[PDB]
Amino acid sequence: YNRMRAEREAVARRHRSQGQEEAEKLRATADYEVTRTLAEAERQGRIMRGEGDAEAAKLFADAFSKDPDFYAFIRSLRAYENSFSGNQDVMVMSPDSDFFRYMKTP
Amino acid sequence: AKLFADAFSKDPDFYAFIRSLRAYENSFSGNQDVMVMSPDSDFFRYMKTP
Amino acid sequence: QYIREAEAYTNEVQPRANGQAQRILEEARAYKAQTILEAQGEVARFAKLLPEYKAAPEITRERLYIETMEKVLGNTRKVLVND
Amino acid sequence: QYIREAEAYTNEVQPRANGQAQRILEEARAYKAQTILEAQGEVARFAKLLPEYKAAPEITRERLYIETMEKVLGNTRKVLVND
Repeated sequence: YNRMRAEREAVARRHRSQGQEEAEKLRATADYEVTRTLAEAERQGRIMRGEGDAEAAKLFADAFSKDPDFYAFIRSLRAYENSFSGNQDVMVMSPDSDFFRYMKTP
Repeated sequence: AKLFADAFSKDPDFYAFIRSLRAYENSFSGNQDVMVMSPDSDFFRYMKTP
Repeated sequence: QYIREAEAYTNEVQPRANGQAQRILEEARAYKAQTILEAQGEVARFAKLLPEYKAAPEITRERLYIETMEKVLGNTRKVLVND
Repeated sequence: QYIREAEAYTNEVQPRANGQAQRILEEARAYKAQTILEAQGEVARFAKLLPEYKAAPEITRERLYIETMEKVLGNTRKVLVND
């Protein structure tokens, strides 16, 4: 009885394994198609983003070549504020630094 | 690789600049590192008084 | 049943991929429009502010510098050890 | 019975290997398609961006440099000490 039961379980397991193999193959090809479509859409989106960036760069370039040094000054100040906005950093100064020149009594 | 070579052969220096800037943005994106600059650094040249 | 379920899964998942593709493409177009519009805003403000600077450069430069240093020093810890 | 179970194990295990082989082959196909499409997108972006830089090199260089530096400095902790 044990031997025949083992043989029947063998046949059932083989059938289920074949079904699972077919399902896995179908799911694999489906995933490939999904990835290809998503990649195509992402490529088109990248093209659009590049077009927008170039269009913005043109306006920035001309309007800022109107006066380069002052724009550099303003943009550097904005960058300093944005970078140091967080309170996770430590800054070391000196009383001889030119910002604190007013510290010393006149 | 063929596509990238054919594209970036037009101007290598600008591509290097852009790609290095993007690499700096991507690598440091994780808030796990520590940087030690100086007030005399060229980026912080506008932090000194005019 | 396994085979039929796999076929149902693929037939279901393909339209979801198409919808996600359309969504990311629309997001890219929205980003492009926002970047342009945002640039327009930056360009206009910059052009407007420049003649004010050109009239009296020293005073406005000093004021902007002082304000920026005030903000950056207020946002960070300070150590004033002499060297 | 032991030999019967061994043959059962073989007949069970082999189809799973076939399925995994098909899965990794499809993943490789997807990788090739995705990397080619991404390369095309990056090529298009660089080609569109290049003439604008070629028109006004210094301003574009400065603006991109400042934006990248503000991003990287915001992302990382900082310590400003003299040397």
